[PDB]
Amino acid sequence: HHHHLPNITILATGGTIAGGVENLVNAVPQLKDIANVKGEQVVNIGSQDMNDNVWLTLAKKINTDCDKTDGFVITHGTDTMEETAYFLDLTVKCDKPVVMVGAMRPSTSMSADGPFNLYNAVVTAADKASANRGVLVVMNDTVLDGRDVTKTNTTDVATFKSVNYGPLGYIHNGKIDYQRTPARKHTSDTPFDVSKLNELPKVGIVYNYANASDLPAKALVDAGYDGIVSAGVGNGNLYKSVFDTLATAAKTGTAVVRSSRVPTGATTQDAEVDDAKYGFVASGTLNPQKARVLLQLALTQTKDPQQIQQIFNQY
Amino acid sequence: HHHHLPNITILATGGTIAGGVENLVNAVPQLKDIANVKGEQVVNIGSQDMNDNVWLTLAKKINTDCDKTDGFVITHGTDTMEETAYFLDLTVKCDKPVVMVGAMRPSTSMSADGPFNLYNAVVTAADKASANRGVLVVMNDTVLDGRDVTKTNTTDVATFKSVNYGPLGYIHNGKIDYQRTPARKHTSDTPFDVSKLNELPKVGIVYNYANASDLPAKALVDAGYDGIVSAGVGNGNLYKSVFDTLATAAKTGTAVVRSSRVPTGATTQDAEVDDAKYGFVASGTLNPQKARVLLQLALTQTKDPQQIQQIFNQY
Amino acid sequence: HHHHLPNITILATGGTIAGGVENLVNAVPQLKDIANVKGEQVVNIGSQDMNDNVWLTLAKKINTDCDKTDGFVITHGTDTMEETAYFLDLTVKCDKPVVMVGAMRPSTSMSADGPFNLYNAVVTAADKASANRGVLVVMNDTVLDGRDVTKTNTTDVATFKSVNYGPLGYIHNGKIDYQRTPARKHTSDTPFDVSKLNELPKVGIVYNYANASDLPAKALVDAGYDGIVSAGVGNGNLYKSVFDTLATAAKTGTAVVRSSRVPTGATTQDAEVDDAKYGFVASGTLNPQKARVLLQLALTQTKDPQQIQQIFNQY
Amino acid sequence: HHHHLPNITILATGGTIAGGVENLVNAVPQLKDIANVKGEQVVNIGSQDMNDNVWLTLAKKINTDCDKTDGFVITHGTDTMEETAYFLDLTVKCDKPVVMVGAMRPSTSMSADGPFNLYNAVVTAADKASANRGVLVVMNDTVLDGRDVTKTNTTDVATFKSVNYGPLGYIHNGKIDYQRTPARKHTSDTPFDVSKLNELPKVGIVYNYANASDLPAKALVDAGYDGIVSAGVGNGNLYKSVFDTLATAAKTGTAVVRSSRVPTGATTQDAEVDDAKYGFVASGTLNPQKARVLLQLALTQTKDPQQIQQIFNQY
Repeated sequence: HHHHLPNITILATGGTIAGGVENLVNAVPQLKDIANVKGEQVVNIGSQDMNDNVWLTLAKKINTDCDKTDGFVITHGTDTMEETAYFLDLTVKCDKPVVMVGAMRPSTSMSADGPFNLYNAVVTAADKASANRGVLVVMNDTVLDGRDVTKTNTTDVATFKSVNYGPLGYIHNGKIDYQRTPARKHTSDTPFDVSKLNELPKVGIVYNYANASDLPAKALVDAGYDGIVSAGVGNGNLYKSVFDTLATAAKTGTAVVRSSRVPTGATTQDAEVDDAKYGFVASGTLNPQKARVLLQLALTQTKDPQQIQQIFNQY
Repeated sequence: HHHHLPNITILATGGTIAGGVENLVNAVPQLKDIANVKGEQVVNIGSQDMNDNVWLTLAKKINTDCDKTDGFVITHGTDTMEETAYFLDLTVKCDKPVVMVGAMRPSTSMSADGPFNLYNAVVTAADKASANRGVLVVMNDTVLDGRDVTKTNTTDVATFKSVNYGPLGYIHNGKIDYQRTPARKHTSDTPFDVSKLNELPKVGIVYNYANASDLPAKALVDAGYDGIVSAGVGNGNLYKSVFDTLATAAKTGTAVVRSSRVPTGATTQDAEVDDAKYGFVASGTLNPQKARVLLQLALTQTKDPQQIQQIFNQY
Repeated sequence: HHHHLPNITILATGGTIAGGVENLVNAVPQLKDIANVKGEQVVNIGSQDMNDNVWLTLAKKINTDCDKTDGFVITHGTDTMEETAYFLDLTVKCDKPVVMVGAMRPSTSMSADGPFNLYNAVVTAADKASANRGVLVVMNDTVLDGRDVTKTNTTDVATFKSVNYGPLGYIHNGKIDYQRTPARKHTSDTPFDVSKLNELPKVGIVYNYANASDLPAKALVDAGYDGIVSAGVGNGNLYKSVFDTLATAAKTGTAVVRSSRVPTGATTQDAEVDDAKYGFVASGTLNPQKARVLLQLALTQTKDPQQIQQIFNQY
Repeated sequence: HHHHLPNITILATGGTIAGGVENLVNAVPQLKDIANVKGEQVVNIGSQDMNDNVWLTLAKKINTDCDKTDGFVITHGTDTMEETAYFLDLTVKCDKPVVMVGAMRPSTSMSADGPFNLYNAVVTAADKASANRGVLVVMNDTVLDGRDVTKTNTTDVATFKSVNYGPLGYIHNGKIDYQRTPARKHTSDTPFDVSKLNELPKVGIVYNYANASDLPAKALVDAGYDGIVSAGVGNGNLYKSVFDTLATAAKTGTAVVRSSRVPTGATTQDAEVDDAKYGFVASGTLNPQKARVLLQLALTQTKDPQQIQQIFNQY
């Protein structure tokens, strides 16, 4: 028995997080002890410039290249890693671990976090126990589900947290103790199939706050947007002028999801917004940016609010 | 020596939080043991409909009626209580405690939180030790500064937290142990004087996220808005199309503040956005809705970015 | 079809949490809308006086009375609710929901939390979706697993949190959205059978801190204790004098578990304590009081350290 | 004007946190850009072996060497850094910044945190704005007061948090934005003078939990201990057998402080323990290990419970 190591594929979307993509193994020599790593640059953007085209590219590349590898690590900027992770959570049909990883400090800074995050992302992708848990994010010693994971602090290396349901597992000395898995349907259990798409439905986000102008919302309407996500106040409430515009849009063919600017907690049914009455959809624990991801994919399949709510209740 | 009680004024902005405003003392009989309470309905709105006119009304009423009372408790909806609290923090010149209070459960529900929150808000307003600390929010046994306080959860009675610098004090058996006070200048130490205003500068908020449309921003520009606040990704980064529109607006007379959709942590100077170069202002720990409050008031005094940054560094 | 309600049994261990046990339904009339409630006083203690005899009594009563009811709610003091919940998690063989509930404010105080907590505990016990999740604690709108749940604050109504892995579900308008379940084996999947015991193995807890005396530990040894749990510093380290006494006890027939005074995070293997070498057991995420529960039950089955570690790796 | 740098003194208590003490400047070359660093090894222990003698040594060395330097950084193990920081907070009379720093990962590990923590500790010690704030801990980009700071997680680099009152400031690009300072009296404003002591009063900690044995407590009594700190359940309650022993000890010349095993929140007066009646002292937000520090120093000045409570109300 040759003691052989998993084949792990690193897909890079941006700059390096340790220190080019072919060189990652010399940046972090301990990688060669836990996997056989192949690197490919897919794109080279800053994740604040993340977009629908890169999401389609990643989902098709992983889906196409699933047989060629034992698992995937995606290097991504931290700003939108929580959006890409959820998109891939819903669209990846490969049944091998996909793990996203980033760094909150530059690779050339004192105590750069990139290198060890990358080690732990590879450990996670290599661990047969990581399978069947959806698309993961690995940051600061912790394995996080792609649905709940979010950036909680602007600068902290410990910023990534599953703020509503907690992490799946912690990583110590290259081993994971998993104690949870996401109940919401992901990966091969969703009907979201993007293999044949080169665009996604147009979904935009508007913010609520005292004195909020109806103009951003009206611009998305006037633009024909397929859906709008409201970053509501409190339990997904809307400023009277925004509510008026969205209530009109919902009765004239625009899908409307009520989310919350509030960083934890569900936008529920049965609070101060009669959703049945307005044709609205409640986002549950999906924050605006995540709610947008699911609304875009819900729109690839249905324009019916009652069917979108069911999708927001299951994924 | 007649053992006399402080005179406390309750200003109501909405529905009751215990159970009309004249009746609050029968809703919470223990009030009569700690103060002499007078109630006045100032407005009756849901706080998701909160606006510039109500803020002007409250600041002038407190400023005008300062001599008539020992302190103020304002009953307010939870959705925008963190915006009103910061506006009053910057605009109140009365040197007597102003405390804001709300309820996360209806007054008629099981275990309604309104009644005890109201008791604790009155205790806080009555406590000579509460003076000189700015405008406060009292929720869930805790005294919170108006600057840092925010709603962290959609439904939890413990939702209000000073997420960056912590609470000022905790409330047990009608006494407060204060261990902190806000360092940022407030109340009588700000130059913000609204006594003679009946409108505020037009300031709107745009959200960043993958594939973000430039259309909301362009609508605020086309509308002549005095300022725009960016709910950035990560450390106040902007999606390339939003950045393009805001960079143009900043060089053509629109004040632009970079904040973060990220619920804790500063939007700093000296990260990936050269603010000097674009004429932008970094919001620091001010979240978008709070950053809007300070930008509106900064605009009552100056249109100069470098002077707005100094204001964002001091208040 | 008569629309019939579940039969729910309330077992009381102490004073009332709403407002005697037969009267709970008049204290909270909305109960009659979701269940048929029967009350029994099992004991009447304050939970700071909680002990092995009450744990045996509850596990046998639930195990014996499983067929007679659709589920159980146990009213318990908050101080040790996290210990009883874990003991019942490991020892209950009934496959019907057992939910523990308490109150952080007296039933006669303003905004008493007891009543709604009790409503939500009954909702949880009634919900067929609550089955197969182990023994639960329901506090502040949240369903918590008995293993991870702990009291994080001395006075806050939101004190109960699953600080390492998060809650199982949130409770809104009498419905639960479950998104997690505990992976560690519980209830019918443990070998812990207490049906025929009237005592438990003697297990005590010692605290680490600078200058810590070896005398508490030596008193537990001199007393013949079957095991000792160390409330370690950091990653389950011990003060040199405590370590000396425990290292001696471990080689002379005393089971020794290293836990942490640190309120989150695992006491891991492979840090600064060679456990193999000392015959010690690492507690993982079990805090001292929880680690004691599992060590006591591990000792009903085995005295072998290597077998106790396996038990601490599986339950 | 030669642009000169502050003189900063590093006092080491253990192994290196970057990579001997004279070599720290080559381990972290950016130090030479912000200070003139001198290193001295005072002791070389692991902080789980921290003790009264090292505390006396550090307080006298800083007090004696105050004139010789612009500020101090102390390298310390993380396990007991929160105890030493509070002892120095109460005993240091130097009016120059003393900052404590540690590392949660070994200096030779991937992404070792030591180096940047050390940079930030020096920045903090160098910053004239750091003066008059007490003894500080600097970890993970954050400036923390010595009183409230505690280790919240066993392994996380972000473990150090001021869990009750928040941090004093955050550190970005070598600058601090301070927004708070501790209200409790520290450093030169305490009467604790240890200049002439070579021992401290004997103070031990006992843990509460279901079925807790009275034997640890009895061993501390039988040993003549000057005080005992109770790691209570909930709001500093005690298991009936522990309470009996402590109630006896308090009436026979042993100082007894009720703290809480609960990791946040005050052990209050006026809950379920009549402190006046038992001659007990409530620890407030002081956790057991911190409460021990203040009780030991309170005992250098007074044996009177009512005077110890006043000390626990002011420091």
